[PDB]
Amino acid sequence: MADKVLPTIPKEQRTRVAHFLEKQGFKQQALTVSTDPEHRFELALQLGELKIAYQLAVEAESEQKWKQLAELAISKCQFSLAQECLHHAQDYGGLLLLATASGNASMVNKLAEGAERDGKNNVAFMSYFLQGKLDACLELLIRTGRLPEAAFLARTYLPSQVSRVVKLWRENLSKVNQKAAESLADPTEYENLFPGLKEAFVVEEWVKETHADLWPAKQYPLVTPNEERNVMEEAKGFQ
Amino acid sequence: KGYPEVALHFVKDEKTRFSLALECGNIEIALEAAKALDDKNCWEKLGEVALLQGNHQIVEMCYQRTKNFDKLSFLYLITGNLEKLRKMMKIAEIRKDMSGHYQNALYLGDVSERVRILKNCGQKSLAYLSAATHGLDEEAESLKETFDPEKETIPDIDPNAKLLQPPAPIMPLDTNWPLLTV
Repeated sequence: MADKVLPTIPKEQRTRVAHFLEKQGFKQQALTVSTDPEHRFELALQLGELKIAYQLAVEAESEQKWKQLAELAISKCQFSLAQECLHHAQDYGGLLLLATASGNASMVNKLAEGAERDGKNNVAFMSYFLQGKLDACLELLIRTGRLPEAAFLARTYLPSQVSRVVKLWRENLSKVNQKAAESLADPTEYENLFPGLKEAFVVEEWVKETHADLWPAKQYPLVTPNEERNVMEEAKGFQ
Repeated sequence: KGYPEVALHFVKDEKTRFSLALECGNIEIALEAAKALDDKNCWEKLGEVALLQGNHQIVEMCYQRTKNFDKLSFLYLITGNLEKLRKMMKIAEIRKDMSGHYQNALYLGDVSERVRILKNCGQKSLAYLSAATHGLDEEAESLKETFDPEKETIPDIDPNAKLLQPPAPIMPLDTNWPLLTV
């Protein structure tokens, strides 16, 4: 009966009543009448026509929508898309949590790009590492003035930037003269670098490694490939 | 200043001494001073500075009370050895967490965090994503089913980034770092 009336209601009317309908709990039906982007939106949150919600979003026109929505999407476990929205949002933090949990390089490159974006030094490093990229970690340091720290990495996992880098750090120190403050040596004397001969470089292990990076470590797994990184690793690594 | 030999002719209270400890940079006096400092910030700058001047063997301690725990952890993972971080991991995991477990996992393969993690999540989702490769996707499914599952779509993420790097023989780690005033 009402439907005959329905033509003979418009804009705003629909809204009020929609709220009534919503009160009725005739959410779907409430959806059908739906009439305000906001109105549609909130209801949409309740409702979850997911795709449908997207169309309403269309171009959302507010990350806040995406943020709100992201939580919702994620709940529905409509991730493929969620990723698209979140990505669309480029809302890195939550998105990272998923991406990381299954794992992914690709995410990492784009993200790397992002990593560059973020404005505090630390996250970006994990990324660089995570990717496996000393190089990236070290380059990053150059901008931030992480210098003592950069040396440790450069030493540990040797890109022998310890030599290069140390000179520069030392130079800062140098600026701030005093001989102790200057501090000096790479192959020999103070440090014996390559003459010490101990644990962050060489070819053979490295060759084995070269491959290693390429295969999946294995134990028993899924399509989501292996790498391990534990006891075993220590042993071969020494070899 | 001209030498801390100067410091020696005269100087006083730990507070004063401290001032000297910066002014000279008298970090000898600092050491004690530090002990006696406890004006945090004071420290707080200082261990680094101490490092900056030298010795992380010591610096680690300094930082230890300082609650730059993560930082120390970072030092440990930087270096190419495995335990210390793990106890620490225990001892901060044990002190709650929602975004931090991550620290333990990467340099590792295996994590135990997952046992805990699932509890925070408990949607079998995380548990699967994480799970599958030890050849263990399966338990994550068992619960997931039990629930009345809710997964239905996923995004890219197939393990594809390298958790690799650290320190095979020749050209170190650095537990301890040598130097020289020269």
